[PDB]
Amino acid sequence: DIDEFDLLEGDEKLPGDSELDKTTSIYPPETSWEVNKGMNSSRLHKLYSLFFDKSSAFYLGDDVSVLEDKPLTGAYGFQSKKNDQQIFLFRPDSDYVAGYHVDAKSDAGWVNDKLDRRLSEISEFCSKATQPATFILPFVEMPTDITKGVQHQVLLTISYDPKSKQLTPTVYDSIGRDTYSESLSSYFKGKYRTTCDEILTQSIEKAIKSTDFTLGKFTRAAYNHQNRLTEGNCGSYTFRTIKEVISSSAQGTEVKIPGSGYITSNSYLTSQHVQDIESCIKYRNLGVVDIESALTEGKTLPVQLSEFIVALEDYGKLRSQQSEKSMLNFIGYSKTAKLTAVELLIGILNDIKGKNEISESQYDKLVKEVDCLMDSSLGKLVQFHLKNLGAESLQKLVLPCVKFD
Amino acid sequence: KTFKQRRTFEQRVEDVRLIREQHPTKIPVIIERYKGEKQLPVLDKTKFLVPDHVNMSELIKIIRRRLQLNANQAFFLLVNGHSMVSVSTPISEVYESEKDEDGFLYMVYASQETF
Repeated sequence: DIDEFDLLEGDEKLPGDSELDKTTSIYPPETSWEVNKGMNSSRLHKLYSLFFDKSSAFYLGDDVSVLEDKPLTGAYGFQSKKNDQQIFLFRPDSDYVAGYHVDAKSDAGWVNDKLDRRLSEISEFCSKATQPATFILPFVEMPTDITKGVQHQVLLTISYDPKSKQLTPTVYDSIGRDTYSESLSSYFKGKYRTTCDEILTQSIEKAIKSTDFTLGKFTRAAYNHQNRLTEGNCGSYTFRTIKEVISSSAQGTEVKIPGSGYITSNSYLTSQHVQDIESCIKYRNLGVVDIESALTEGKTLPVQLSEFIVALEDYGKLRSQQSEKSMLNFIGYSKTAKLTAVELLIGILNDIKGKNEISESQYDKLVKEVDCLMDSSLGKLVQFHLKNLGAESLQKLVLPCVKFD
Repeated sequence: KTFKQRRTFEQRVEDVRLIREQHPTKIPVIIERYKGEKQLPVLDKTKFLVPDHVNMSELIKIIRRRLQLNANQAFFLLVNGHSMVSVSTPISEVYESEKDEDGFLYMVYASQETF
């Protein structure tokens, strides 16, 4: 016999094609993703793993420690190291959604039931709070009275000061392209809704109405007006702003933003920040339980060999599935060479994982394929994992496991 | 309770001394469960007979089969107090290496590598 368990499953499982929008237990490597390709609640949640990585541009561990309890459902609690401020970050949810009507003559639209539920829970927590708190909820807003609407990334923050019993909402909005239309604006001759501000503020007031609370000035803090961005980018800005809100709230300084306090957008969302985001989304394979683990205990999640394997399976799947434009006078490796190398490497890594051993001719074959494994995008994937697995190279990764002769 | 308690050394010695050539090929193996192992089922048949050219790999596979679970949870086979950094070792060389004074090759299994 030959194949027993060369099976790729358990932590080496790559989710199937029909599990693609249905899988909330695991955030798989998406190896062709780019900041420009957009966000959803699962990628955002995945990105949360960066907060306690000390080597991330997004590291929070100087500003906050972890809340000893879990007083707020759906949220990760944090205690400022420089403040009395407690800070709650809601776990991203695809139901955190507000529709609005572009036409001012129609009503303000609606807020998803779960989002309104969260506002009520925030209010009930505040009524019992003895300490100043900040609540950070990522969400999306969409026009419902035009066809071809886009779901627009946006972020909500609420602070509660118990001394003045005041509760202050703010929305941070990274402006995307076509989040506005001159045609519409002209047709409505100016009474035009470009945001969910109306129904959302109404919601927040409806949530606090029975309590002692005063509603602070509601603020929409908008940025990147012309740095003219794809909807895609806006999600990355949202994540960056989650970071800024947390740090600024723990240091008790005003939240500073491109266009207010930051000199350029990419001084805010920095190429380093972008590489961090991209590498997390493209190259890593992370459980929900692992992320909840990280955030609730305040610790890094070390990259695991199985993630390297799963990433390789995704790069492999993508290229085998598709049909590339096959172009001429081509410098560099063919699709076929690369897929052969990937398959070789997956087999070798999985052999190392299960059997803790590698044949010497296996090692010889690997050695023949290493340059192809190191080239281009594949090279960037391999390099991410080599780096995080603490190996100087494929050879120096694999070599302790080879049985010679 | 263990096979060394159930058969005397003399008895064991005559078991090995011949089941050896009524299967001249084969090598005798006692696989038992680590006494402090909380997480793994107890398969019972202790005494096993294995073909020689076989390496530890396949043996691990069949014991992983009678234990009914999925290859995805940790399994380790220790030989005496000692065990493989190499799973490609033929059970013959392992036998000549780690065999007991009574002639049986003893192996114990666990979900962990503990002392």
